Amino acid sequence: VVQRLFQVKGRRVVRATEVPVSWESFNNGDCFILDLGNNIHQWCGSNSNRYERLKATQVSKGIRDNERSGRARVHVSEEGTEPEAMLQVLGPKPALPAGTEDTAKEDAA
Ligand SMILES: [Ca+2]
Repeated sequence: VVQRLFQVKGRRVVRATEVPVSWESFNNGDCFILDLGNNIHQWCGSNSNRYERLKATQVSKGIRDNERSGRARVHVSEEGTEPEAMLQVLGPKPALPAGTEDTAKEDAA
């Protein structure tokens, strides 16, 4: 059973990092990829930036094309439009926190 969650965060340096499969991983300032195998859920918070939304597409389509040999379908959603399939895995959505600053220019990135 494939269930993975990626946090997609940054501005000039955007990274996708695997995090625990939980609503507690989400915030409204980043994008998240909930990978369910033959379906990949691309979710972006209201305060996600354009570079995160772009990279979320690259990651979801890269899983689809490179890991799943094109077989999977990517579905785009946002807060309040989550597909039933997402809620079946994560449970009902709680109130979500804000993100943190994306730029960390002096820190190893
Ligand atoms: Ca962000």
